[PDB]
Amino acid sequence: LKAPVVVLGAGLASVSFVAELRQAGYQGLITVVGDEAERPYDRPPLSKDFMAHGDAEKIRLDCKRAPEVEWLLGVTAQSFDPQAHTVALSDGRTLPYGTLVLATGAAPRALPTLQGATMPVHTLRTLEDARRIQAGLRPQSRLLIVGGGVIGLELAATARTAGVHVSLVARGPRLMSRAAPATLADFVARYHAAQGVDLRFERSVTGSVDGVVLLDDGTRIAADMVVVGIGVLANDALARAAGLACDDGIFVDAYGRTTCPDVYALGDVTRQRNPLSGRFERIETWSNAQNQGIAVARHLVDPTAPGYAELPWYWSDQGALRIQVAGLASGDEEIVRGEVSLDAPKFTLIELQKGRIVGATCVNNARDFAPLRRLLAVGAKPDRAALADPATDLRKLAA
Amino acid sequence: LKAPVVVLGAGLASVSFVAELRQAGYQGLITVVGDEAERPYDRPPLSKDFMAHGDAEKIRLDCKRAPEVEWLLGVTAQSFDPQAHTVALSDGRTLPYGTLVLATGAAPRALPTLQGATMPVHTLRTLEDARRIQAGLRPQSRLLIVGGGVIGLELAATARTAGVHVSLVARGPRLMSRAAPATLADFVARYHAAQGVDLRFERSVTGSVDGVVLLDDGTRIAADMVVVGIGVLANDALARAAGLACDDGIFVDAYGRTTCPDVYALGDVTRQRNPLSGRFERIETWSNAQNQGIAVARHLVDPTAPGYAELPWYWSDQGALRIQVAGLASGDEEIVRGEVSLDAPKFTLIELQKGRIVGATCVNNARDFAPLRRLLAVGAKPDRAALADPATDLRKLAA
Ligand SMILES: Cc1cc2nc3c(=O)[nH]c(=O)nc-3n(C[C@H](O)[C@H](O)[C@H](O)COP(=O)(O)OP(=O)(O)OC[C@H]3O[C@@H](n4cnc5c(N)ncnc54)[C@H](O)[C@@H]3O)c2cc1C
Ligand SMILES: Cc1cc2nc3c(=O)[nH]c(=O)nc-3n(C[C@H](O)[C@H](O)[C@H](O)COP(=O)(O)OP(=O)(O)OC[C@H]3O[C@@H](n4cnc5c(N)ncnc54)[C@H](O)[C@@H]3O)c2cc1C
Repeated sequence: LKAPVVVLGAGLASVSFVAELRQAGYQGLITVVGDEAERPYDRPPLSKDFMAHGDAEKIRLDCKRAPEVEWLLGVTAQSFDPQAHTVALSDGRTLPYGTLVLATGAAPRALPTLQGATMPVHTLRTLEDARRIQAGLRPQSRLLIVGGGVIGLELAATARTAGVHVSLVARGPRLMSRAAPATLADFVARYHAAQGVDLRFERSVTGSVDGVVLLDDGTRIAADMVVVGIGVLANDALARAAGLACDDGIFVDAYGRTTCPDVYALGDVTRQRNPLSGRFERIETWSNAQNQGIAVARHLVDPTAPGYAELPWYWSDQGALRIQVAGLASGDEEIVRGEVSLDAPKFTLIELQKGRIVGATCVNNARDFAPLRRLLAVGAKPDRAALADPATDLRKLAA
Repeated sequence: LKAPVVVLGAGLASVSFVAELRQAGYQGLITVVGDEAERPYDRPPLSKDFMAHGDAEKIRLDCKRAPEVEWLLGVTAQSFDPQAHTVALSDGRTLPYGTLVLATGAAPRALPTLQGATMPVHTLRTLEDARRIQAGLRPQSRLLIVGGGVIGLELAATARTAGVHVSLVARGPRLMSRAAPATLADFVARYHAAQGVDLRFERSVTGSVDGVVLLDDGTRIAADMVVVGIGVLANDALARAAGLACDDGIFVDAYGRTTCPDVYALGDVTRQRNPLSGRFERIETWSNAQNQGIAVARHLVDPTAPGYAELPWYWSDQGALRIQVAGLASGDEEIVRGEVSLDAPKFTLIELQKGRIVGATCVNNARDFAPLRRLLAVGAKPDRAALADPATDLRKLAA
């Protein structure tokens, strides 16, 4: 940890990192470069309460635990010179660094077939996106969502609640194909269909003509607006130009180190080891952004601290469904606690592999999620009869 | 480049690296730790001329361009401490380093279903392997090869030439599924079948009982020996224990840097960027081992030198077929020069993507391979009619 510290990106990973540096005792310079001209803010409400109620001051991140930080907002880092230890800024200035931290996140993938579209086509990543989408969302408007991931599904629910007609097109046979058990994905499709969402599976957008979208089955969908939610690409251009190892994401170890000396990376921009699968993955969760940022900062200030070691997990609020998912989506067995029903959904899934818990899902059952994450952390092998038995208290079992 | 240099592994990548360091002007200490008790040697003849003629002194690597290097042969590096800058050796000694280079290659994957086998089951990676296989290869013996990659196919040809009966089982629908155009793979299967190889596609080994192997179709194959050739796994255990980013291979950039300061890696043990596909891959070719080793050494001694930048290519000698393959296995078009026939095989394949050459194959046509690799290097977009026209001289076109 050499002063001064420069962080590129001012999202959740960056804020969490700089707050931890200060909390851990580092008092040297910290400068954060953020290309969006916005007080740092959290993204999950953009698909939900913000989309619905429109108050950005309710979604700002608290920078109080990060005192004495200069935030250069509305400024883009254009390049860095890892030999000179400098960063070049879009406003003409240069910053020196002892330690450089890349926390530039990821940007939505565009749909090549809609490139020359002449109807409103947005992605949903920023406050500016959400404001723009919000302003086109009249009741009885027709919204088409492309992609079956959680963001599109979160927006789908918010739109329906407002009285918007929603169609959703996904190229695969199921929703949430990334990091969700099949049982959950099937149920989530059932729920949204019952709420009026017109689901089209195994279809792709082939193009569009004057307010209508075309599909690979040769059919059409007309809509007042398309929101594309087909995943994101790491914002790793600076790393790539400077010679760091990247592949849709900057490779880092558990200390956040890149292959370039004195340059670290964290958050959505990184490809990192998933301790459960043992494979490198770009882990794009809110918990990762915060916890990896904290872990990397902690180890920078105190090198005796361990590397980042958390197992991955996320939540997704989709209307009446409060979904929580931890670990791997499947193993050699799934245990289902409770009934899987649209009549007051509440259930828990437990994925095991050779008797060890490797994943868990709670739907409207937050009480069980915390003890399951603890059991998951230690690779617990509880009695599967007890795990199934609804009499069993998961909290107590977690001892 | 801080002295002293320690290299772990004494295979082709290591030898090529240390020879380049010396050639480039570095005169400080170099110590190489090699777990095999063998004068450093080249592996390709093990499936061919060595298997057939048995003279290991014809396959030693020339260490002459690497003067003043201490080679610790028959010694295993057990761990390294990247803070202390030391390596712990199996013989009880410790080596200090300024710069550590991991060139530990890869080891054959074992077949879990043959774990408790009670018939001879070998892999083919080392001189010791080849000697052992050689000694069980009587004419009219029955050899079963598991896996359809090039090493097994090279051995298949060598065995047939000696009068051994050969069966080969591959779990997929084709041979050489890794980095070979389908047209080549189909032809290679045709050739080996015509030479007497009993090919079984889309079958897996489920186990074995008293001299007989069992398959997932419920059938049996009896053999005097099984040689397993189902791919390799990076020897990255030391890197993993020391906290480097690894995933069946140590991630490096074009300078050979790992995520750990003063530790580099090269050769079969690395996952690196393929400039043609733009993705990270473990590139397990002879040309990579030598050329990546040379590039990393060159840049260590002279930091103004460029990073490793070669496009991947390999050859495979399979009996009457002298196969050479460069670049990607497919694009949006394949041009075929010459006829694809078992009657004196000679042909060239050219893979293009948006008019640019992205890959090439020559079978018994080495004359065309060198100009194709040059065209491939610069992303040439030659007239496809000329590329097809056999009147065309590829060498001259390469201007
Ligand atoms: C609509 C929406 C809904 C979500 N809901 C959920 C959810 O239900 N659950 C969940 O787990 N997660 C959800 N997420 C939240 C999410 O996971 C976090 O926002 C994210 O993981 C934070 O990662 P980050 O800080 O690394 O990246 P980012 O938030 O993307 O921050 C990176 C910042 O760096 C900026 N930047 C990039 N390049 C440069 C440069 N050269 N110079 C300066 N600045 C640059 C970027 O523009 C960006 O502002 C949702 C996200 C969105 C968009
Ligand atoms: C049978 C066979 C046929 C082949 N034919 C072809 C071919 O037709 N074309 C082609 O392109 N390639 C072929 N290859 C050749 C090949 O590609 C090269 O051998 C390989 O790519 C060299 O890479 P390397 O130097 O990085 O690794 P290696 O050759 O594996 O060298 C690594 C060495 O490090 C040692 N080591 C590992 N861990 C430790 C430790 N902790 N301490 C000390 N030492 C350690 C290993 O045991 C090994 O000796 C063939 C290989 C084989 C085995």
